[PDB]
Amino acid sequence: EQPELEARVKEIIEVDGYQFRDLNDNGELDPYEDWRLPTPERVADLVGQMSLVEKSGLMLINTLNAACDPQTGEFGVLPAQADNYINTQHMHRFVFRNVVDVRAEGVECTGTGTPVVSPAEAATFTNAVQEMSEATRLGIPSLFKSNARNHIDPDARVGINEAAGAFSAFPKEAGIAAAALGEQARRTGEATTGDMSVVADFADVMGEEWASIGLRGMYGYMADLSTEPRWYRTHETFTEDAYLAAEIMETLVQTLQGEELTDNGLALSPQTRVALTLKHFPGGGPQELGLDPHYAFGKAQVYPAGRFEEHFLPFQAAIDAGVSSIMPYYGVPVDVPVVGGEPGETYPHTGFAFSDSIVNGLLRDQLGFTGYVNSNTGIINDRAWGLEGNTVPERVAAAINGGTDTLSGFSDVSVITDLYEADLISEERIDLAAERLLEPLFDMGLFENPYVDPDVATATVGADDHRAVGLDLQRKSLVLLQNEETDEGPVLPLKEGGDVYILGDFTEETVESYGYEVTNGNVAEGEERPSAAGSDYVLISMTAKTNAGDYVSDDPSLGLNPDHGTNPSVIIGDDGEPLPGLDGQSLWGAADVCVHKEGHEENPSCTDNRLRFGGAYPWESSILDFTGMEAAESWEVVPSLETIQEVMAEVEDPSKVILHVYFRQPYVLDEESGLRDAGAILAGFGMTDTALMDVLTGAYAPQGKLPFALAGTREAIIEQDSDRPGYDETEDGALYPFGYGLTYED
Ligand SMILES: [Zn+2]
Ligand SMILES: [Zn+2]
Ligand SMILES: [Zn+2]
Ligand SMILES: [Zn+2]
Ligand SMILES: [Zn+2]
Ligand SMILES: [Zn+2]
Ligand SMILES: [Zn+2]
Ligand SMILES: [Zn+2]
Ligand SMILES: [Zn+2]
Ligand SMILES: [Zn+2]
Ligand SMILES: [Zn+2]
Ligand SMILES: [Zn+2]
Ligand SMILES: [Zn+2]
Ligand SMILES: [Zn+2]
Repeated sequence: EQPELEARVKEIIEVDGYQFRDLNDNGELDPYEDWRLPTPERVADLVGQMSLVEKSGLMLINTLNAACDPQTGEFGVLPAQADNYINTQHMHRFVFRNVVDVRAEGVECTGTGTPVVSPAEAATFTNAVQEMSEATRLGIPSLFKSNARNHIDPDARVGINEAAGAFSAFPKEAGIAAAALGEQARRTGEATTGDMSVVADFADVMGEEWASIGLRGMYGYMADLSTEPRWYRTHETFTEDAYLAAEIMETLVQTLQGEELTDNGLALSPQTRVALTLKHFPGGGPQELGLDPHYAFGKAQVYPAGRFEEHFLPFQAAIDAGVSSIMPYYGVPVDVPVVGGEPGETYPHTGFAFSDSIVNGLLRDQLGFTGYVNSNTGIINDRAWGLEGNTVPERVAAAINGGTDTLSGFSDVSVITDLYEADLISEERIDLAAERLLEPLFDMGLFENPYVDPDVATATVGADDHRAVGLDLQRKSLVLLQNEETDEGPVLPLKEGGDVYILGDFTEETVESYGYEVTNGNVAEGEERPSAAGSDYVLISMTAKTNAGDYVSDDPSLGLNPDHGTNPSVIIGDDGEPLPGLDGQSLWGAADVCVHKEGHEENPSCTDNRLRFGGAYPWESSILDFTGMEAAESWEVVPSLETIQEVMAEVEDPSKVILHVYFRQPYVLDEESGLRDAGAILAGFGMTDTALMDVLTGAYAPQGKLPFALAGTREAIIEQDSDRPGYDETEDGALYPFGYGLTYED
């Protein structure tokens, strides 16, 4: 019965043979401090005791990184704006964005940048914040959220962490789904919804580790579906399939949040290791032409196969399991029938984050949701699609009244009060937000004990057993797409010994240690590449990435160059008039406010410039084939297809070539490229070379299955339905279907 308490500022008081934390220092025990009451009473006691500014401070969530003092050499101390946020803005929600790792030899505090922090330093920092948060008048604790931390960067495989001090490395989201499908297939012969014991294994490690540093919240995971392969965010999606996606969100929510649901229907208890903020509701996947609504040319989400409801299925599974919070997306649902509405009705052509239809209607009224909504970061001011002319206060008001409870990237309470004083937001609405936002903190036990032992984080983050679990999923995520049968047998597994030529991110000594003489075809562009003739095997680690850093919306060379074509997207506004740039006939940069200059500001800045969040030049977003990407402006194939093609010809039989492809997006192995001529082709999703060599040499056999289908032609890419998985409705069809994957047979 008696909860474990820890108080660092306020004092512990006894009542009825029990201890409680006197958070408001009034000397006696308030209901909101009485852990014996149900949470609805503790919230009501607390909301009533709260000033309006304090209640408004709960509607703010912004970055609060750990810092280092350049004068003590101590890492993981409070940053500068910490005092402000907690004591002045009364914030209690932050995003923690330091890399947690063991710092290199010789790394000092630069006073600038975001320092890498150790597990014990990170927890010392979050503890420091909780101690400050406890010094507040009422003493409300803080909650930290963060983006994913346990996934390998398939672009930085050399520095994958194989030691303690860093979060255990697992494959990317899709690789986890690849492992779950392959583990189901291995056990049953079916590859449909997956074997979620994999997902629970991963999520159980992520939970212990995140919790051990006092990071009890997540911006994620992503429930978006990779139904549109030209979307650049497919690298953070688990699958294209809504059903597998739904089973994964369920398991994630159960594992990370717990299976004990409150009366309010939320998986929130003191054993809740990480409360999820699932994103991006009601599904961010079906982007028209794959263009992302971070950008003015990409505001549109279209549903040609009428799958709006499938895309939010994973969200309903997570809601039903009790997901704590939801973040909407900022794309615009184009001509989408209202769920549960009367015939002919469609959702407003406004960004989801501003539609009461979507965040109050669909989310809370049609689906079960009973938690709080967290907005996206950096969208209110510059990306309130369908509200171009509105002022910034009008936009914040729209999102708030539309159902958003806390504002991401916001750290000035004045904003909320200014809108309340301007009568665009009721104090009733504020109180509602405050009740939704305090509920998890009570239920998670942060009002009794919000601290962590930093010595224990050291022993937890990247423990040997956690890393082993990570490495298990790494090996199970590898999908073997092609394995030629030669006269002497199948290309994989490799024979013992031999001369190996490597191209791409490969750790030579790791490959060498499996018993191979290795030649390294990786040379600085000045130096000369050794030839691959006479190699017994060729290992190529390839991917594709965008170099669109040069895009500018209003330059007639790029964004406004008629030679680049027109934006086919059409979004008819509220009024019956097309949105600027989105009439179907406009130049690509035409939708950027720096062009149409709509809004209460005369000289706005380009919102799309540099394409900083990712994605190709919009006129190049369908170039997903490797021959096309080689020749494109904003696409780079790594290593160059020129070099890979030179190499596959220096070698006698292209059957000795083994391609390890990171399909960051569903890239197309076009016939012209010649890659299909490789003897073996694998889709990798983030693994160490130990994991890769373990499979390639036959210590373990491949068993992953594709969590999304791959096309063989660019036409299939243009024709597929942005909201529909696979390529079966296209004239060329799939190269490999969803759920495909070979294994060895001896
Ligand atoms: Zn009593
Ligand atoms: Zn009290
Ligand atoms: Zn406060
Ligand atoms: Zn189920
Ligand atoms: Zn202010
Ligand atoms: Zn101790
Ligand atoms: Zn453990
Ligand atoms: Zn060597
Ligand atoms: Zn030799
Ligand atoms: Zn051009
Ligand atoms: Zn051959
Ligand atoms: Zn060829
Ligand atoms: Zn054709
Ligand atoms: Zn599709």
